[PDB]
Amino acid sequence: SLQAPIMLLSGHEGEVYCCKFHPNGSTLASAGFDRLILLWNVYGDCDNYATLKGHSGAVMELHYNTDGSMLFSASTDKTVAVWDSETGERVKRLKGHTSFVNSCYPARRGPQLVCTGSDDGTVKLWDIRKKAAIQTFQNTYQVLAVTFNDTSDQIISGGIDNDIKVWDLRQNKLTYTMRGHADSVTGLSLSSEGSYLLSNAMDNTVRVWDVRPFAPKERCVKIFQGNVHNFEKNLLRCSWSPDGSKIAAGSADRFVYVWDTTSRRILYKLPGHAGSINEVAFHPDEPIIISASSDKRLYMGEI
Amino acid sequence: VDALPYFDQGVREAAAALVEEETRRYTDIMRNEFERLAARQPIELLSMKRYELPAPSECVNNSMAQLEHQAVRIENLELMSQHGCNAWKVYNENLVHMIEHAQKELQKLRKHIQDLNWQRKNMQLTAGSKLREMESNWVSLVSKNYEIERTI
Amino acid sequence: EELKKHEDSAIPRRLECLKEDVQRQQEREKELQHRYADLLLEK
Amino acid sequence: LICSISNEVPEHPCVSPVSNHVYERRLIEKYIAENGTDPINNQPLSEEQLIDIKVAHPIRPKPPSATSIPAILKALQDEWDAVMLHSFTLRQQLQTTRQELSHALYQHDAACRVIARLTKEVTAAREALAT
Amino acid sequence: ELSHALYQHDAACRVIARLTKEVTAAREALATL
Repeated sequence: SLQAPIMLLSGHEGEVYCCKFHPNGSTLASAGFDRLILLWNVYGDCDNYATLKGHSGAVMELHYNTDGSMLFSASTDKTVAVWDSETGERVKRLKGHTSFVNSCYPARRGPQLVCTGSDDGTVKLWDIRKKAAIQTFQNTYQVLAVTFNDTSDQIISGGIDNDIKVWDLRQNKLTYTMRGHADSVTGLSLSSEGSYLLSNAMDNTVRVWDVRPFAPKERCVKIFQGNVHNFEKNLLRCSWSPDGSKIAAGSADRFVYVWDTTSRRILYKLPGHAGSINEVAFHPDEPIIISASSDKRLYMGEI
Repeated sequence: VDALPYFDQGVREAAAALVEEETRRYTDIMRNEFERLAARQPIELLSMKRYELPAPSECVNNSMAQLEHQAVRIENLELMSQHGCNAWKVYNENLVHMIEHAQKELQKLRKHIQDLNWQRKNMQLTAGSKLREMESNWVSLVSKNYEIERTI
Repeated sequence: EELKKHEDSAIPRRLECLKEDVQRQQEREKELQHRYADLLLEK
Repeated sequence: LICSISNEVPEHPCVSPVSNHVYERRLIEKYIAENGTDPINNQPLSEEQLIDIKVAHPIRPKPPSATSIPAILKALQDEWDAVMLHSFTLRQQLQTTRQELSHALYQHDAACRVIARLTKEVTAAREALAT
Repeated sequence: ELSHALYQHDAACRVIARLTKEVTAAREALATL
């Protein structure tokens, strides 16, 4: 455990859309509407050391690699930024989209790949060494959330067409459609094993989908209720615990939602945010939670 | 060795027979001599059955012994009533102080053991869940390994 | 006192066995998928 | 309130300083001369190590039918009967306990071998279903 | 020693009752498969 439980963090200036724990679990990156990326400590006194500029838009999605070396930022000026975890330089800026980049995700354990989705209907693949798009998938509609499998062979994509679509990289065809959400899917998260994938959607139902070679063909595994979406139409993100045992989801009624993955029971409904919440995230070693909301502030819950 | 009592809510006579079948497979002086002989033989040594009966018309001595005995009793009896009266209830109070001390220890022992039992109970429910987690995962592989082979 | 100690023994070892028993089951699950995944490569 | 040797209600209780336990002086004095150690804890203890505890002459009233005659004949007879038949019966209780313990252990072992034999049996039967 | 044994005996006896029923479940499962 670190310091005293709470550790409220301020310094941000507008809405905070995203936040990620470092793969060792010793520092933190937060981002939002501020057109700024902040790198803060998780231990000691949790004080700022690095501020990262280099955007002309809202920094929508934030991620890491599995090493804690490369920092990937998806911004709302049709570009993606690639940085180093230390020393703070613009290493690789990649511009291919004709509209707003809603989400990005790095393919882990493979060769370096990033997949992004944008409002023009495009889902694009990106090799960091090539300065060019690798494959481009016109769905037809706006795409909000995009992630890989562990095998770096599929694109799992959520849009506003109420249907999670899985693209195969080798066939370049629409492999899977997952029906079961009644409104637009705003956030996807693939588990640490690759077995399960967590989804938020605007119909206020949090869904768990098993991504396996062998399927029951009706993949409606687990259903969570209580999550609130409203008129603000925010992009709501979900996250897995390191052991896959706990599930966090952002909500628009200012309550931090954490479910138990086996009993489908609300473990934690932590208050303390004036504004609607954007992303709740688990520390990779210890049960510590960074929660990021539109009230410009961050919270460190210690379980 | 391990058998969870609190957790296992779902055979003792059966298991006793199987444990039974594995078991079918596998300073005092003279005082002690007369005391052990008296208990073994089941015979108490005879006392002076003389004073009570006697007979009117050697008896000059027996008479004088009676007189003295009576005097002793009467002096002793008189002290005892008054002595007895003074103590007739002073010793009864001591017995109540002696009794209550035992039942305080009955409680002190009762409290420790209960705590221990509670601890054990709590401890079980922990693992019985973990065993339930293991069995669910066991059954998942069992059918998963099949459904992989069926398709191949 | 001793009974409690016995129960303690009883706990530590039951789980660790099932834990390792679970780890092996996960491996068979972890491979059987890959052969199914390689059905799409031949297509 | 009682003695921790005979099961008496002591007339001159004395406490040992190595293990806080009250004994009647005669019975603890006898144990130290037999073998100089505390009977309960088996710790080194001597006669000078003991500490007498005031009892202010423990209440024992003399019965209404108290004379030299019953005190010589009937009362003293009952006391050496009650000492004799108790310790003989107490010597009978020791051996029984010992035997019981022995047989308990014996029976217990046989069950351990069944469990060990069935622990190899069950998990391999479950493993075969997995295979 | 008598008390600790008899308790631990019937405790160890319940290990068998559990073990026997699981062993039994492995048989019909594999047999029917």
